[PDB]
Amino acid sequence: FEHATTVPNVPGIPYKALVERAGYAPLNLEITVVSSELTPSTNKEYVTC
Amino acid sequence: NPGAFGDIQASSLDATDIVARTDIRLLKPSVKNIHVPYTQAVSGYEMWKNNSGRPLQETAPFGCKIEVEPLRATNCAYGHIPISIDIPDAAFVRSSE
Amino acid sequence: KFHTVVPSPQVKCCGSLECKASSKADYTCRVFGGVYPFMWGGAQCFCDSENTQLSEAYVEFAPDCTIDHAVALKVHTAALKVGLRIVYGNTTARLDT
Amino acid sequence: ITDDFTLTSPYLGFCPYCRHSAPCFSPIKIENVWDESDDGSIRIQVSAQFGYNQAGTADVTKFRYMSYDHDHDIKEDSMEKLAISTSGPCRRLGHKGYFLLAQCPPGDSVTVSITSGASENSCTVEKKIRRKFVGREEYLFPPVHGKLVKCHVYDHLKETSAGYITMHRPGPHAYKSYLEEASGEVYIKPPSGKNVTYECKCGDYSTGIVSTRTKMNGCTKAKQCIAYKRDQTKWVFNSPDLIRHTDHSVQGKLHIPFRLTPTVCPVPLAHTPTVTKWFKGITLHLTATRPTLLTTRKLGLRADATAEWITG
Amino acid sequence: PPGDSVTVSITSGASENSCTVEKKIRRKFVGREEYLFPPVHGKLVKCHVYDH
Amino acid sequence: NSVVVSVLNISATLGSQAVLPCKSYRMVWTQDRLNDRQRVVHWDVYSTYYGDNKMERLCDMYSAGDQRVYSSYNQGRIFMPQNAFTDGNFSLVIKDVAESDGGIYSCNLHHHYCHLYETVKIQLDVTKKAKAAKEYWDGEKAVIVALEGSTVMLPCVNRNQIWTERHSEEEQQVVHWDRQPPGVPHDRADRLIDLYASGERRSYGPLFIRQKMNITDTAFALGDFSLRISELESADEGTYSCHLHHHYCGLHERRIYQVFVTEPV
Amino acid sequence: NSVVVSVLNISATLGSQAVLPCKSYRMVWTQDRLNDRQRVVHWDVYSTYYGDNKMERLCDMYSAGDQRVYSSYNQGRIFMPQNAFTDGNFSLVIKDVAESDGGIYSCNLHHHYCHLYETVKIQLDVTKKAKAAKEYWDGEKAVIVALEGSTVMLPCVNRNQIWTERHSEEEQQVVHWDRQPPGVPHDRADRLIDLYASGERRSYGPLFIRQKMNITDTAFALGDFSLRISELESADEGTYSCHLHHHYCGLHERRIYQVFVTEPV
Ligand SMILES: *[C@@H]1O[C@H](CO)[C@@H](O)[C@H](O)[C@H]1NC(C)=O
Repeated sequence: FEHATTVPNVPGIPYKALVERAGYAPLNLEITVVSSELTPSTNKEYVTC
Repeated sequence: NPGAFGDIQASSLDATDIVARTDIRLLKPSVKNIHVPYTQAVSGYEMWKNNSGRPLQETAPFGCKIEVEPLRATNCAYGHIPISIDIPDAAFVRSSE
Repeated sequence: KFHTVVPSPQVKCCGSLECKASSKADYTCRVFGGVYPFMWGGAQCFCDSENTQLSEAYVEFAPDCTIDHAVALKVHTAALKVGLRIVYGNTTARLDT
Repeated sequence: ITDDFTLTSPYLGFCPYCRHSAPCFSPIKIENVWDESDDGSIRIQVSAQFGYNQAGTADVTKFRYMSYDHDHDIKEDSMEKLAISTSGPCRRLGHKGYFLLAQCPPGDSVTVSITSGASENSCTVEKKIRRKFVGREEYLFPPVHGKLVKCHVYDHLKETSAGYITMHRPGPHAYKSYLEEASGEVYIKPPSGKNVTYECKCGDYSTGIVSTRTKMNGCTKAKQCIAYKRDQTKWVFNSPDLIRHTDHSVQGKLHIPFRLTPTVCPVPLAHTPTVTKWFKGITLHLTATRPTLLTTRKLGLRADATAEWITG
Repeated sequence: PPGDSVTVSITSGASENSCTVEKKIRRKFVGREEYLFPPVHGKLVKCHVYDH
Repeated sequence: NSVVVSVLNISATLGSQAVLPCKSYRMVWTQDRLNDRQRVVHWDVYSTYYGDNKMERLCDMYSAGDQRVYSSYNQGRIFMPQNAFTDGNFSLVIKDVAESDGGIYSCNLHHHYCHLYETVKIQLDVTKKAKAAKEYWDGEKAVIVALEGSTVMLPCVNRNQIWTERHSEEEQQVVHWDRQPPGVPHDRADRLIDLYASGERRSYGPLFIRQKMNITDTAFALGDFSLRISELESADEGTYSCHLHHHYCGLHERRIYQVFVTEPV
Repeated sequence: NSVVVSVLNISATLGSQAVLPCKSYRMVWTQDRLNDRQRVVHWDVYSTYYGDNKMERLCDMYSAGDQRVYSSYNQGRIFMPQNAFTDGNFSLVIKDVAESDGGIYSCNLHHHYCHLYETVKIQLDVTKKAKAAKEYWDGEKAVIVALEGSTVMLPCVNRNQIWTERHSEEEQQVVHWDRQPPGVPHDRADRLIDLYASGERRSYGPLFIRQKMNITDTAFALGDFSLRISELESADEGTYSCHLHHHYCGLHERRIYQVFVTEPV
């Protein structure tokens, strides 16, 4: 099954949610953003020294 | 995405590490001899090749002449350019002569 | 364009076995019991349909790819280079900026 | 890694086609084919080996030799008795190790046949082969005169610098003639002068080794025992028709012959059209004999891309 | 394979005699897909053939 | 003090050529102008739980380098105390352990310049009940059992002088070929020739014997310090000793050959 | 037909070892699996008018390649007919010539595989008056004088079979060491050994003489086809010939050595 949820951008902040399906016990779902990795695209221009 | 351009992707041409998904499903043995029947979708590279459309060389506005090794255009004309030219004083000639 | 890998299947005779994944890209694996192994040499091994076989496959770029490679490029910040030739006092000078 | 070829031996395969138009086994099994060359050169891979001497022979290199395997043994033969056909006779461009290069007109399937003097064995595989040419016009054959452009073709020189093919030792093999069960009690008759192993499972996984010996086993049923002529000497390739050994360990590599290379190629120069007169326009009396690609586009802001194919 | 006519010829060592007749011969297959050649794996169905 | 690698009796024949094979490709000296001055350690887990059942490297420490985690998750989970690089306690810490995390761990040390590497093996297991959570030592490996998600420690300490920081000036690896004079007991030889890591060679005694005492010009590089003595004379009779010492790597070895001149027969 | 590179009299001594130095580093065979299959030509001007007075490369054609101009201006100014690559007329065209453009031109050919290169020198001058605008030939160079801004042509044609396209299959460079039997005139030798570019060697005659007829195993690669004959016998007496032919480069040469067995003195 597929479930949608919004989470803050932050580490060490577990977020808990449930999924509702008839005849199925609500299933605990824990989501943790372990870390972030912002990697941009860059080009080498020149060097100096 | 099976049956699409860039189905097989790699960081470099000779990269040992690769990632791909093209919907391969195994079939159960169904004959006398030992055999492995495999079913898979058509390769996406030839797919994009068949109906890739016309090349950019026939679509560039202003007739840009595109070269690949720099991936750059040349001999393409559009727009205006303001410029400032500095000329040495010695190059000038007095009106007396 | 890629090529599927069709390695020699694993056969466990009159016993059991379990599937294992592989780091190869787009890998697939699956077991099958009640196999019916035969070959020119004949029934590879013997047990009253108890034997089973594991099959698996993956994909790899074909050698032709070495020269048939197509690269996906992300581009930005177009920069223009202009070559100017300036004549002054019947003297010709050049620049590229 | 190395490039030696005497360390491997040809292996059997299962061709969907045979001389009886039905699937069956043969040493001429073919699994892969490539047609990316601009000239149309075709690379064919076969289970058997040629272009070198028979595996395990005193000499290793012999063009005329044709190594194959049957009746539990490998042997040589003359390569001149080998033919290839897709829609007719095909010409041989070269052969090396497992692979070969040829060039012949298109069709729908590729067949390779060999006559043993008294018997003929043929194996073929379906493949979409269609003639193609470079340039803006799809002509019939390259002309004597025209422009020169870049193209890609498979070199006709044995030396190759592309590709990489694995190579590993073979797995076990099976036979019936090793086991005879005319009487109620089991009987095993391995070929003379050959070490052999045998296995049976009644009661326990009991195996026995015979060095030109007939060793009996307790359990009676014919199905109840198998034999191996294990040699584990000549390496084999990973093919579906073969059986993996328990080790499943790589042992070496080999090069695929006749690598692709760029090279100059010719292309035709079409009959240049005649430019006519038209106010705020142009009428062109285009003349051609074969299909050709025409295109044009406005040089202004609007691309106005136009492309078309012209037959006559 | 199919074609448009069928020819039978015999060479007498020094002379050859050939006779042919036109006929519409087109390859056909059973099932819901007209393939090129029967595959190694697939379903099994009934068909009609001339015994050898 | 060096240690006798091996003692061999050499029946050198008068007039002919004798060879003493004292050499070691481990002793090979780096050819490039930048001799390696760095060493590496790393941790790698081989968990058969994975269907891929491959070995994956958790992290690695580079001498005088910066801690770098191979993946994006082991940061925080994996703790490798930087100061421990001096202590040599190359231990590993896991914050939370999952059923897919248990398996086989290996702590490995590699050094290009000294060409010395080591590996130590450990086992990790996880159980839902802490009752069975108890370490044990198998002699060839150690098995760890701990509750899921519980912090666990895996020790990897070698307590070796080479693997701990020592910015000692790179003393040239001394090599000495010294021959005991005729009728002289061992350990009383006079240096026939001396070889330095820099490539300079100090010759002792006559020059003609040194020329006939052929030694490959790249011995300091290749490490082929084997001594080839030609046109054997009675003066050359006596035991030979090949001593090698590397201060930076701390190696010290000696090879003794009982070289006695024997007349042709 | 080969050409006698040189004839030398060899006073081979019986029992000793003789050396025939037939070899050429030009004949060296490429080691990499991808033997070079391309050739290059280029034009370069050395105009002392520039204060920098350096040589600058106008353009270069690569076999089976695409025309590429080093700078952004020579395009249009420099015209190198593509078809001329087959014709070999590697001429250059200037649309307009400036006072700073006149100087010294050089047309150069380089080929890595054959290791053959050539250079031809020309002079260009510009004058305001067309009266003095006239070419002349100095034997060692040609001088061009033309009006400023006038289109000018500089010819560079070699008319050589090697430098014109020939997609001939790469025949192995045949090398033959053939010895004239004792008391036999030249050109009547029987091949003692044959060497192919692929590295395969065909031996003829006894195997012991071939083993003593030491030839470096990398001769096909290094090109050191020099023949070292050891334990000379009276049978080995006779003239030796070292023939080399390269079909792709078209080279054909032979070296003759008058090898006569002489008793020790
Ligand atoms: C079978 O192999 C064993 C093991 O080396 C050997 O002793 C025996 O002679 C062999 N018998 C044969 C090859 O017939």
